[PDB]
This record gives sequence, C-alpha cells and structure tokens, in this order.
Amino acid sequence: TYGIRLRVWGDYACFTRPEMKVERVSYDVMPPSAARGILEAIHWKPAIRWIVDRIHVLRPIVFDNVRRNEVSSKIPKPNPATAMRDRKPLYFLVDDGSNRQQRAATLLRNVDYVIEAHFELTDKAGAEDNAGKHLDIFRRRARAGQSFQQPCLGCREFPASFELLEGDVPLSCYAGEKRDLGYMLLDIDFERDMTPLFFKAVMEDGVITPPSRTSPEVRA
Amino acid sequence: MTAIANRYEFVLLFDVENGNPNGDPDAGNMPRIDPETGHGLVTDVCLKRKIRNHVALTKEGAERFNIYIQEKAILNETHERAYTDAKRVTDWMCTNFYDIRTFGAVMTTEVNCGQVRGPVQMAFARSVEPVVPQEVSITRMAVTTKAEAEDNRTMGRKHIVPYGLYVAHGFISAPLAEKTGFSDEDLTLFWDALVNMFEHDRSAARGLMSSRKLIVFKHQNRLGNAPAHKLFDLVKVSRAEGSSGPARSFADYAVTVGQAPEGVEVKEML
Amino acid sequence: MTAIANRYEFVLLFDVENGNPNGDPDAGNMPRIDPETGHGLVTDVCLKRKIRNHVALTKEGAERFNIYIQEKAILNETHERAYTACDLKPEPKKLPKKVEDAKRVTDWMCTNFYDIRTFGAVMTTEVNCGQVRGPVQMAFARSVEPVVPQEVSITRMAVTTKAEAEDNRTMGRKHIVPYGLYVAHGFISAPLAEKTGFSDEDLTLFWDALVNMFEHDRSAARGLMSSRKLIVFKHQNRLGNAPAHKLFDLVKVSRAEGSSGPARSFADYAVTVGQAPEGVEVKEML
Amino acid sequence: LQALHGYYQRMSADPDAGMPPYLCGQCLITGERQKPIAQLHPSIKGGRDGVRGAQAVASIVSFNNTAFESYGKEQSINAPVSQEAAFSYVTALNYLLNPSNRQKVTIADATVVFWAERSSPAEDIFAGMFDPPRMHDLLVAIRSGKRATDIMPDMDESVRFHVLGLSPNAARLSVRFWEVDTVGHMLDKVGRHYRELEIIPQFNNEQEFPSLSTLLRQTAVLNKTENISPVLAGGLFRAMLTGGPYPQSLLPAVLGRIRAEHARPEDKSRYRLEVVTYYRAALIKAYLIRNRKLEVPVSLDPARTDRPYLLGRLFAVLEKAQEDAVPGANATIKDRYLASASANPGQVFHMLLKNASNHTAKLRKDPERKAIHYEIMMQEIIDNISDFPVTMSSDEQGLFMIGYYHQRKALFTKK
Repeated sequence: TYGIRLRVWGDYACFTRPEMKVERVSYDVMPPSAARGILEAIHWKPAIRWIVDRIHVLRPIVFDNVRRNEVSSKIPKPNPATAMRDRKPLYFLVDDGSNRQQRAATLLRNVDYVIEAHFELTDKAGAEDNAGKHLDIFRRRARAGQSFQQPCLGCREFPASFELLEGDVPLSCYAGEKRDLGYMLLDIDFERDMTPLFFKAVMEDGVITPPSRTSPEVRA
Repeated sequence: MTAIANRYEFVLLFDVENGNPNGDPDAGNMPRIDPETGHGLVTDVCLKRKIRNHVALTKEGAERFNIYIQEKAILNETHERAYTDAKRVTDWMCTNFYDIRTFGAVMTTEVNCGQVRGPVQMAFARSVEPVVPQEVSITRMAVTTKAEAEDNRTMGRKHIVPYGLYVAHGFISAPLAEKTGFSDEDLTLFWDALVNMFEHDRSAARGLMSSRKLIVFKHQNRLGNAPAHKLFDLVKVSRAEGSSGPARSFADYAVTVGQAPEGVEVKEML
Repeated sequence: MTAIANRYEFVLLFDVENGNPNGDPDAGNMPRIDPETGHGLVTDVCLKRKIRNHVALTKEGAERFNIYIQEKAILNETHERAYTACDLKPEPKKLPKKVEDAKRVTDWMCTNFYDIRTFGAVMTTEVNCGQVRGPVQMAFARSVEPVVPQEVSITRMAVTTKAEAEDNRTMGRKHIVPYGLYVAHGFISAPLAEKTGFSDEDLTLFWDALVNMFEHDRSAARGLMSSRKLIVFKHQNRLGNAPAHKLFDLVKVSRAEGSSGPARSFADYAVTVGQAPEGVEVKEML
Repeated sequence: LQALHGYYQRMSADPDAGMPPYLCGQCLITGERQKPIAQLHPSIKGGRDGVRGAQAVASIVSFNNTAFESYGKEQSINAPVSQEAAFSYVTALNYLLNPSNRQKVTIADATVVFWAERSSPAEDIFAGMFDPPRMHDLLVAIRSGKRATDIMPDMDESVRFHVLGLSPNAARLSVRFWEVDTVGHMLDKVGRHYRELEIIPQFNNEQEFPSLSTLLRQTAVLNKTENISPVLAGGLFRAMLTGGPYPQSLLPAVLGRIRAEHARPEDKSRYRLEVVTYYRAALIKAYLIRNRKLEVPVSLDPARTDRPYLLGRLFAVLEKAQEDAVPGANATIKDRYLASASANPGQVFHMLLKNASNHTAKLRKDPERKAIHYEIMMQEIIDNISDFPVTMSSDEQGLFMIGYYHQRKALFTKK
C-alpha cells in the first residue's frame, strides 16, 4: 500500500537509558528515535521527513556485561594564528591521572526487528519535490544494498545487516503474550531547544505502536 | 578537497602465541571471552590505539601528519603548522592532524548540532573457535614496602593463550571522506599501518603476535555495488586436512575466498 | 651512552640432560609442561635471572653496572634514594601524578642500574619513581619434541628434628628429564633504546652473557645444560625491512635421518639456516 | 524505575518505613507534565552498613565530567525528575538497605535486595532458602516438583516479586541484574535448579542444599571470598532465577582449579584435602544437563560403558593401590598426573599401569592379599575398551571426573 517494511539484525546492540548514561544500560527494546536515525543513513534530504508507525520484535531478550577504559573530557577550541605565530605542540594526554575513566555496560546479544514507516514532505521542500520519487530512490538503494554510510545499532561499533521485505511479517516469539514497559523516550525536540518527550509503552504480539511524534499535543 | 571515490570493505587475520592479547578489567585480568560461544574477544579501540602509535612513530611530526591523542609516547621537537565561521578552524585542524582527519572527534562547544564523524569504522574481533587460557604461577625474590619485611619473597600470576586466530571487519565511506579531505595517500599509509602495526608492540605480556592475511574489496561506484554482509561470507577458514587435536600453528588452517560479484574487485595484500 | 641504530632479532638453542630446567610451584616440583601436547616450557623470567646473575658475577659492581632486582631487597628504598639523589622527597602512595623530577629520578635509575637500563621495571609503588618499559624482550621457550619427565626415589640416613617418634632413615624424591632441546626468540628496538641509552657496549656484553650464562650455574638439581646455536639478524636501518615471523622461518630443526628411537644427544638433530632477504644480514655467533 | 516509587507509595501511608519530608518539564518517572525539575539528588548510604565497598557517599545519577554531557545541557538536567519523586525514590532505597529488616544479602562483588508487591510471607522464605545457612520441607517440595501451595496454600502465587543486584566503583554505582517475575514461576525455577545439583554426599556433615555463596568460593584461587570473578557471580545468579543456560565460561574455570590444586598440609587438616570436592562435582553435573543435554546418574552406574566415564573409574582404582601400599602417603598421582591423564590419555596411561604393578606386588608379598580384589576389577574395566584415545574435548575431559568421584566413593563405602 504505502510505507515500507525493513528488516535488520545483528549480534550486539545498545540503546542507552537516559538515566544510566554514565554506566550504560540498554532499553529492553529499540526506541523510535534510533529507528529514525537508522533510516536517514540510507537516504535523506533536507526536503523530507520520516515517520515511524510500528516495530516488530522477533527474538527473545538477552543481556550481557562489558567493561572498558575511557576518557573524561572533550578537546577545546584552538586558535590557529597563535599556533604558528608561536610554535607550540598540541595534544591530549590519555594516561595522565583523572583523565582515565572506566565505564561498564549492560547490552543485548541477539536482535531482529521489522519496522514500518512512511514518508512526508516538509516546509523547506521546494515545489518540484515529490514523496514518491524519494521513496523509489530508497527502494532502489535498499534492493541494491547501497547506502550513504554503514548503519549502526546504537553505537558505531555495532554494525547492522539490513534487508528489504516484500511480503508478510513472520510470527514473533511472544506472539501470544502481553507485557508492560513503563514510560519510554519518544523523540527529542531540536526546534524547541533540544527538549525530550516521553510516552507510555506496551507490548502485545511483539508489536509496539508509538503515537505520532509530530502531533502538537504531545509537545506539552 | 580531493578524496577517495569508492567504497571499501576489508578483512584481516592475525594470531597470538603464548601471550595475552587483551586483558579484562573486570574478571581480574583474564583475557576476554564470549559467554555465548566461548570464543575469544578483542575490542576495537585496542586496535585504534596501535594504529595511532605506529603512525606517530613512523612519521615523526611531518607537515600534515601530527597526532592529537597521546599516551606519553610524546616527544619534544619542532612542529609544522599549515595555516587555513568556526568552519575555518575546523578545516584548519583537520588539515594537519591525521587521527582527527580519519576518525573524527568532539569539541567542547557547539554553535548548534553538528558532528565530525570521519570515514573509517570498525567492529569487534573474535576467534574462529573456542580458546582455553593457561594459568602460570611465578615467584619474586624481593619486596616493595618496609612493612611487609619480616626470605623476602612472594608469589604471582600470569595468563596466557596457547594459540589463537582472530578475524576483524571494517568499512570505509567515501561520502564522509569528501567532508574531511581524506585522500589516497592517507589510504596507502593506512594499508601500511595495518600491515606492520604489531612490529612495535613488544612487551612482557603479549608474547608474539603478527598479521597473516589482508583482503580488500573495492567497489565500482561511489556508493556500494553489493550487500556487505554477503561479501564477508566469501571468505572461509577451516582446519587443514591432516590437522588433528588442539591447533598450535598457522599451518593448521586453510583459507579460501570465493568469486565476488562483477561490480567489486578482490585484492590480497597479505 | 649513545643508543644503537638498528633493529635486531635472534634465536637461541640449548640442551638439558638428567636435570630439571625449571620447577613448577604447583605440580609438586615437576618440570613445567603443556598439558595438552606434552611439550616442555621455560619461563623467560628464569633466563632473565640467569643473565642478571652472570652480569653481576662478571662486572662486580662497577659504576653503571649495578643490578636492581637483587636478593631479599626492599625495593622502595632505592626509589627514595633516587628521589634524594635528585634533591627531592616523594609523594604519598596514591601517586596518580609523575614524580617531582621525572627526568632526573628516572635518569638517575637508568644510569646506575644496568638491568633497569635493559629490561625496565614497574616502579609506581608507594615510593613513586615513575615507570620504564625496556628495549629488550623475549618470549617463552618450547621443546621441539614431547618430553617424558620421570621420578626418582632416594634415602637419607639421618633426620633433622629431635621428634624422631621411634634413629631412622628418611625417604625423598627427585624429578628429571632424560633429554630435551629448546628454542627461544627475542627482539631489540632502537626507539626504546633512544629513551634509555642502551649502548653498543651493552650489546656486546649481552651477547657474551648469552653465550656463557650456563657455565656458572651448576647445582644438584640442574644436571648438565649448555647452549648450542645462536643466530642474529641485523637490519640495515632504524626500522626493519621484513616481518619477524618470516625470518624465524629460515631456521629449521629436524632429526638426523640415521637416528631412531628417543633422542639422546645433540647429534640426533640437524639444523639448517636459509638465505635472508636483501634488507637483512645473517651472522652466527655460536 | 517505577518500582521504588510505587513501593514507597504503598507503605508511606503506613506508620513506618516512610517519612513525609521532601524550570518546569515532564517528570519521567511519573510521566506528568509541567513540574519543577531537581538539579541534584539526595545521597545514598555507602560503607558496610549501606552498599559494601562503596564511598561513604554514593549516587545513581551523576554528570560531573564534560564527556558525560549531551545536547548542551548540564548537571542533572540531563535526566529530568521532580523533587518529590527523587526524594521518595531515594528514601525507599535507603530504607531497604537497612540491615535491621530482613531484606538484604551479599554475594561476592555485589549486594542484593528484594521485596514483594504486596505483603506476603514470600519475603521471609526467600531470604534463607536461596542461600541456606517447614526449614527444608518446602525445599524438598519444589525439588520434587509439586507446587508451593501444596505445603502452604495461603501463598498467593500470583503476587509479584522484585530482585535487584548492585556493585560499586568509587562514588558511582552500577547495576548488574534486575528481575520482576511472579511468585509461582519464581520458585518453580529454583526447584529445577536444585534437582540438577543433586549428588551423593562424600561425608555426613556436608551440606545437602548447598548455599550459592559456598559454591562460588570453590572457584577462587585460594578459596578466598575475594578473587571471585565478578562476571561469574553475575552470570550464575541470573542463570539460576531466569532458568536459561549456564555461561560457557564456567566449565574451563572449574577444570583450571582442579589442575592448579595441590594438598595443603599447612592448613593442618586431618584428611589430605580432596581435589574433586563435594561441591565441585555438583557444579560439573549441572552444566552437562542444561548445556549439553546428557544423562548422568546420582550415584555410581556400573553399566555406563563409555570411554570417558570408564577411564575415570580406572584412575580411581589404581589410585587406591597407592594409598594402601604407602599409608600416610607423601604425594599421590592425584596431585600431578590428573590434569595430563584427563586431557591426553594415550601419552600417560601406559606408565601409570606399570607403576601399579609394583604396588600390587608389595601388597601381594605381605598378608592381607586382596592385591587380588583390585587386580580383578582392572581386568573387568579393561575388557570394555579397545584403544586409548590420544586427546579428549572438554565436554569428554566432566564425565571423567564424575566416573572418578563415583568410583572413589564406592571404595570409601567399604572403608
């Protein structure tokens, strides 16, 4: 009819809960924001929008633990002219004292999803733009396996294998069970100075249907 | 700025002998192992570290090959500085720092949402088959504090892998490079760094390690020409015919590559 | 002390006869072995200790020729001496920082102590003195063939402690290797040496140490041990010209065709060395 | 985390365990809109009393460093929650951690806490029954297989049950595992766990329902409470109450221990300590069940007829000879050859046999000439075998120890 079904899977995933950012703990399931992030990795232009409708969970839930060495601070803005007007070295020294930081992670181990989303034009778009043309471009690229960049399951160290579906959604592991998640992140409002939004999540037949994030009433 | 004009994927193989390739901060200091499979595990930052090290050591502060991130391998010498609306500054640093030009970084302040991602990407490396670590008990003829003195000796521990063979994947994105100037000479230097990264890594713990094979897939078009996850299947590794019982050498394995689709080229540098 | 200006690698071979090369602290005191294959093992640590001993013996504590990891020493006193000789006093046990003159206390320790100059040392203990890596490294030694350790039962006609509870003999036991041949690998890197001053005189001393180290090592449990071969590869520039594993492949060991049954002498084996690439030159010490 | 907030709400109306003290955005925990947002949260008790091994003052959420901040927002603004919600959240947690009330336990790296959604006896039962020191009638009920209501119908199996495990690092706090199952399901899985573990005791004083903390210790370098791998402590606890596979890392860990062990006369135990303890055998048996789907008996099986299991039996017998030959033995083949023989049989067994001859011979010259009984047994065992295998895979290396433990016990039963 309209919209698209895409399939993605991998060995690793991490969707960090906002509270546990320092000590990463992943959501139980992919949130819509990451879904949108992935789609724009195949094709996107300033003239269009993505809207997410549903997610299908096809595998059981699993958790595993990892630990790593990390850094404490970002790099400051330099001044070029002074740099060669007075030649000095520049660097960040990893190993020195409090610079070194250690962080844990709890993460998923085996994932598989099918996501239903469609297309929309935005105000910036010019008159010549049409949703159908971009949709066809997306279909061609997806079939050929091309991409603007390699998609990731949350973090860049977790690549994702993807496919385009032309048929019926298979069954799911908890097809006959209902479950509750509590509140989850819906999306982040960039236009009103980076403001987050939350909604209520419930799973039944392994399908979750978030409300439209563009709807104004959710912006309260 | 001129940049590469083709997508790339590559696979690398390397092994260890009587050493500890990557310790675990958690499980005492045992080498990392996958609870799911029993396969060995090595993270990727461990390899990026090595690459940075080798490049810094080789180039010794050439004009446009400085490195930002250090581990007190640093040295005091004169440095070149090619000169170059914060975009001006961003371009300036990207011109003469190599690690930023290849991987990207994050600054302290943002005018608005904006990123420096870089064209190169990598993933975890895993063993071909299960591994079992060895445990080694050792002694020392001496003591640290005056307090513990009361003939002045103590035990110790070591962890070693008898043998192991590892695989790793990576990707390179042309469109990102065009936003950073990553050019061909950088790519050749990158291949060289991959080949020789282990030659300066010698230490007490690591034993002997070395790279064995390197296969490169080169795509016809600015965007890819085939699904990546299917190219990685063309490579197949299996035990030699005569080989039996625990593996102990690279001669115990056989490696083969199938024929690739028309739109890509397969090259072997090792 | 100028640093060397080339990369080096080498291979070593040595024997054993009716002896225990290195006792295992867990396995009673049997020789160390690979449980899965039966091959023998030797820790680099042992070799290092031998070298240190030899050096000590030969040099007799001449300036710049002391050794630091020394019999029953309390190590942090040498750090406090290095600090004091650099006119300064140390930080507390936390020491996440460098020492108050990192260059001078490290150089003070580098200068005077040979083995630090050679091997390096972990030294961020409660009296901080910094940390060192060392330009010279070596790996484990593995026997070319599986070994068959065996145990020997022996007596003593006297007892130590007055609690005789019976004036009588006493039983004991030994562990030995009938015969075995070992191989080892090592490396040397110029850039590291540049940081320490590891000089050519040191290198000659090193070679001599390798050749003769065993001769001063006789003991009850040792039996007869001796080195047999030593091949050294020298690169023609500050950084190598070929991968290490390629060079180690030029040396091949195989049993002499005439021999049969278990090996019992160095004559049972044949050793061959190939031709090195143009960027390297091969020389044989012994 | 809804759980804590709801917990506090539950009983804050009650005269104990709850006290009344305490821009605008959306409160995450409650989901409400246009409420004041807290800039920082009250502290959490550390130390022995609080979370063991932690800083005096500890927190769950903290954004001290720039690397931890995103989208140009600072401090706790990275995670909005109302002041009252934070207070209640913290309060509940604080209350729970109080040792005075029977709701806390420590396991290796981590401190664990639990509660029931509604007031129920379950809370009471679990605290001891998960790690033993009505007591054990309900334990044999779940191990047998019958439902909990049978013994205590009062138990509303439909009641919800919470479990949380934490471990620290400096002033910052982490989460290892979390579970939310119902009563009914929960102890069903615990029953199953016990079945698998079942092994004949080696001595009369030994535990019958081994404590989980007991078992973990057995893997330690020197039997010390420290030196326990924090990853195995987390993995086994989650595998117990979820009913999934044991972590793959477990088995080679055990085998390592058995390789590294040697008798400790220094501990001055009357018996020279066994290498294959009561506990270690149990762990090995359980793993072969879930992971490998094998069959293994509770006791000695004289009809098993498998090369790995047979060879385990063989090693037992030939050991017995040694013991008898030399009362008060110095060291035994157990202390040296057991690692080699179980991994690589065809290289060692030849010589082992040869030695045995001398033992037999000496036992035959003296009175009490039943070298004879042992000599028959060897023959019997041998007949079933064709050839010694050169190498054995790990799965082959569990069975060998089980055959040994069963056969050695069999002989203790005589003496």
